[PDB]
Amino acid sequence: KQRQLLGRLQDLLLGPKADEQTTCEVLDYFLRRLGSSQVASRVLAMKGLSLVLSDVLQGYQWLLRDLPRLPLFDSVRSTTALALQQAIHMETDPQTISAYLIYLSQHTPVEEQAQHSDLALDVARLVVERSTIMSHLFSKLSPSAASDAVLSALLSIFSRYVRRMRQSKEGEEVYSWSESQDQVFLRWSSGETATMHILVVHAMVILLTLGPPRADDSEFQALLDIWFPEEKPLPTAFLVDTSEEALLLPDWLKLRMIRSEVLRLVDAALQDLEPQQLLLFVQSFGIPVSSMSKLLQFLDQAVAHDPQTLEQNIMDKNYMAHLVEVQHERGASGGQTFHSLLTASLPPRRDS
Amino acid sequence: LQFVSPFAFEAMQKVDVVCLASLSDPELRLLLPCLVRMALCAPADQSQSWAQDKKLILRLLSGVEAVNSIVALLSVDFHALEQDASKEQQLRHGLTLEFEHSDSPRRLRLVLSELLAIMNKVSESNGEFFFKSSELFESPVYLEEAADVLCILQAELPSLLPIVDVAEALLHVRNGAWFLCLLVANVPDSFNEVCRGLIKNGERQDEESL
Amino acid sequence: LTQVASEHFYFWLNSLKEFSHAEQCLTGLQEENYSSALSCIAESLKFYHKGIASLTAASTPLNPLSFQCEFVKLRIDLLQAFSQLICTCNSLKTSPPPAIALQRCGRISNQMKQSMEEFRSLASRYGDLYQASFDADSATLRNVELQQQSCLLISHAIEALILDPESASFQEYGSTGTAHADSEYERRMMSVYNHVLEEVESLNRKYTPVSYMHTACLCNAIIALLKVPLSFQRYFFQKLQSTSIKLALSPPIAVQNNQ
Repeated sequence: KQRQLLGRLQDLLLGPKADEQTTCEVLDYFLRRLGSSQVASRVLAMKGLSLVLSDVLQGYQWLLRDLPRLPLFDSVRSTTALALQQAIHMETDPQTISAYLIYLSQHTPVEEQAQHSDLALDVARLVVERSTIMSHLFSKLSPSAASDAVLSALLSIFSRYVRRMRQSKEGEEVYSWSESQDQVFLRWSSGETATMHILVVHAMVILLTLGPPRADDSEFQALLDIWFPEEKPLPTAFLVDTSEEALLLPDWLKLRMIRSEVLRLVDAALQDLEPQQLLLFVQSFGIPVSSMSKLLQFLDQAVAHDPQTLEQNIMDKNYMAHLVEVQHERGASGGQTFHSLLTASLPPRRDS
Repeated sequence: LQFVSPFAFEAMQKVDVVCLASLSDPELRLLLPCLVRMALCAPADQSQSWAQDKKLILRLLSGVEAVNSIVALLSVDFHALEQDASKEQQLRHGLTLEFEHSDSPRRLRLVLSELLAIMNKVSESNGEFFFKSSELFESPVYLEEAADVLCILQAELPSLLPIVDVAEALLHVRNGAWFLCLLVANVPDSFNEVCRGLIKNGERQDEESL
Repeated sequence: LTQVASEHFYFWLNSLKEFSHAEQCLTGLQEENYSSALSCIAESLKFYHKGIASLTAASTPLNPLSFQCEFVKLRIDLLQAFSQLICTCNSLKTSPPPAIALQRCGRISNQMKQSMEEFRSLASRYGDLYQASFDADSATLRNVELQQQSCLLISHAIEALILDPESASFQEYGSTGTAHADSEYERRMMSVYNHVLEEVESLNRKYTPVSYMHTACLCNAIIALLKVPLSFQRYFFQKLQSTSIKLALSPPIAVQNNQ
């Protein structure tokens, strides 16, 4: 019974008989289950959608080629985009996330500023809040063509978003009763201006940390130069509510971006680092050897500059001494002066 | 899907660190909780040989990022968690979305509550093949890999949970055999006791029951 | 193996071959190496399990190999106990104490409790084998007594080093070494017993109850006991003084409760 009814519906939708009311009602009767927390509900909804609709990524053509080729696609495109933006945080499979990201990149409602801002916000929530899925999408163990494609898509989305914000004129009505207090006015060193969400900034810098895509790097290089120019002051933003120094690079984000192999990012981040943050960073793990060497070099510079304050900020010098010792054993350069300071309050002990 | 290689388990039983350094990265990720608990904790032995071994272990595990999250899980005070678990147990006498949005102590609390609930359900019942009492062990690592590491930490720090009852409970989990394997791998001395505990349930083949 | 013609004799010869191989595996031990010690113990357990499978295949109603089966079972269980004890000595450094916390090393304390229970049960089972082996000669009884004494030595070492050194008011100081040993194996077993006992006394109070020295001395004692080769005796191969009881009686049965 169910199969025959589904087959009859297939003909009623794929043919010219399809209209706004029937298609919208049928889609809404299944789109609502996508955002449902029940995993089985969303799986069944997606499978039914695939059944209704019907080399690289041959098993995902139902979303790339079949679904867009719908006469009423433009009518429900905003609804589809909104539904995917709500379900992007509920759904968990990395490949499905990849397919959603590619569809959003290809089929963005670019014409409306509000829709672009909302899509950027949701993608930033994905990048920041969801880290394990982020690890899956760009797994260094098994890099794949899909990973490079979604990385390029995210770079394209963020690049076009910042390019659209560049077009904004001064004195416009963009300054209004913003629904989010997190909106921050960003001013570049070269006199450019734009208003941005700090979460989107965090997402943009995190995307850079993943390294350059193997296929295309023009977008990556362009974004990197826009955000991190060489031998020039970096862009700074001030909170519109209070005109105070916005924390554009929190400690966790800085720690994350040291891990990135890009030398420019880590060199920019290391500049003007306080002793407590420096100690917190060298306490962390997973940092590459060259970055570890640069951390030790900055530690040596801090010791040469202001050694007395560094002593007061150390909770326990034993762990730090052991850490610098094992890093030296690893082959990291620098830290000899810091190690000497740590060994000052560590007299010789019993042998064996 | 991956399982800890037998060579790695034998290495941890023999507590020799050179071959552990020679071991590959995914196996290190599988055995990561026990390695993290090894260093950056109390010396226990207070012997210089174990000090050198701990130095080698710290050198080995420095080249991976998940240990940051593991240390974050370790920093949480366990007295409050102990009291909460005991109070919940006495009182009794989406999950993955919350897991992603929870910090270390809330993650410990929720997963420990779920594990205690499943343990109590197994103990109260006659073990009549409780197929799946939870849905927080799905294929993405947010419910699989971090969850398993967290479960290993829970089996370690709040020691009130005996390894045998956790082992009995894990059988009823949908993908619990892998969790059992890695948990026994992270506690090498527990192999024969968990085997004894599991073997003492079910006389015949149960007519090939689930 | 090829010369034999029957079934049970073939399985018996195969089992003896496997036990000999398992014991030749024991000769690979060297002092202070514990990883290789555990490896050799595991390999010997594998060969012993194959051998005991073959042996229990050899049992028949005519001359059922009761003593051999029980002796091999107790040898396997003793080796398994040594393997678990080595695993716990490694767990001292493999499973550091919880931050919640001589109950600080809770897991090690519980594991040593289990090890003491297992060795006490092993000693009791060796005593049961001794009592059951009435037909056996003096040499076989002395060998089984030596095995039970090894089990009791490990148990007492566990107790004194870990569970309660305060309760260890041992009067071991005496003429133990002056005993007249009737065999090289017996003499070596008594010598290692004396050495381990005097080693335990020196560590009675010199360290904290879960010190690394305690486990070091304990596993040193384990490898020292395992260094000497197991010696079989007469009753394992040749059985004499075969005596049994028919035990008839006057009896699926019922009777009035009043009567």
